[PDB]
Amino acid sequence: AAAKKKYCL
Amino acid sequence: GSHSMRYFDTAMSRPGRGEPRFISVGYVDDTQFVRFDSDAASPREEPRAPWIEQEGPEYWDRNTQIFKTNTQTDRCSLRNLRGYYNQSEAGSHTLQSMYGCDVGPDGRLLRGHNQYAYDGKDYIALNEDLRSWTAADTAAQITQRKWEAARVAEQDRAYLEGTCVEWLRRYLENGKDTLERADPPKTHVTHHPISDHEATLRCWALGFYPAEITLTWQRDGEDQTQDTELVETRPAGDRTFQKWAAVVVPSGEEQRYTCHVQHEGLPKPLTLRWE
Amino acid sequence: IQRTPKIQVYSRHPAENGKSNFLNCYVSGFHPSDIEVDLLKNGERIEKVEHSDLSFSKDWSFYLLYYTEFTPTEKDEYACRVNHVTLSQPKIVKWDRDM
Repeated sequence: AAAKKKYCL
Repeated sequence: GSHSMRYFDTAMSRPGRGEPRFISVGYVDDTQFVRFDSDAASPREEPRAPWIEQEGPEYWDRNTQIFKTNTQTDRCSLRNLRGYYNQSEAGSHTLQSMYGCDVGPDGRLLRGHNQYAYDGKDYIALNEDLRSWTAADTAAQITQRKWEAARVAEQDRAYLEGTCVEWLRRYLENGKDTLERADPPKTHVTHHPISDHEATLRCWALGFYPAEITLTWQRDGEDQTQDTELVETRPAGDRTFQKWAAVVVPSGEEQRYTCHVQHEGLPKPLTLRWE
Repeated sequence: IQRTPKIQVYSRHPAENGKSNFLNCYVSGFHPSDIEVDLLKNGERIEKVEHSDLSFSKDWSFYLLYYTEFTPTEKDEYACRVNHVTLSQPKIVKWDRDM
């Protein structure tokens, strides 16, 4: 999928 | 020429007024093509350019889910950040993210980006190597240690070198009539007396795309940086941009001044004078 | 900790009296993102005003475009009114057709 999975800071 | 794809995310807390709002907007160069807003009545990845509309239901559903999850992720981040800085529960705070890729004329990766700011200040960034982090302070070092432990950089690298580049190439093909069309500035010079002995010359650039432009005044061939008023490049609302540059000149000396315009839509750079 | 907005008021197309156009108020370079922007016609708030989706520049400062249809005439004055945490009172910038 095009959008990026983000990670908790 | 070269092209970029970027997502710009903003998460902002609002104590007493619900959970933090998350908005994400996606761009190719200076063209927005998507938005997601957690404050929408039905939060969904939404098309904002005509060439993206042809993507089928799977594109919209999968990206919607990623952004709904990202909303929760950014809220977790804001909670952690408040703690890293020993901040009160009373204040509002902002987490911003920029990520994506740049490619050359041939579609090959130039570099990837993945960086963050907290309350307007740089916090952490993925280095150009796509393997290591640069942390701004001891709080960001906590994030760095966590991301190193979880091998987050490896995931971001795979996304940036693969998915990001592949989708950018597709967008450029689908939107080639616009995304790969440079519209040159329409230019003119105006003249307005300000007193008996001075006048301003203003050099205009209108209707250009992309936004990148160089607009300068010269006097006898020397750049007038300190004496030029130069407004920020501004959107017209029809995809194009506008800019002007002005100088105050002694009356009678107008022909010693030249305005120089550089832009990728121009066959050749312009040299303009009053009349 | 905070950055005050730059403000530009201008038209989409070159202004011609009696000809329909768009009136723009571009606010940029500000932080944090909450901002209130009104377009004014002869001092009164214009009702239909739309704006762009919140985004920001590489220096992290926010920008928004507020816009509405208008038909400039000789007599009518237009302006943009902006408030932000960095401002004690709202700032008004008048529409000048050569800026």
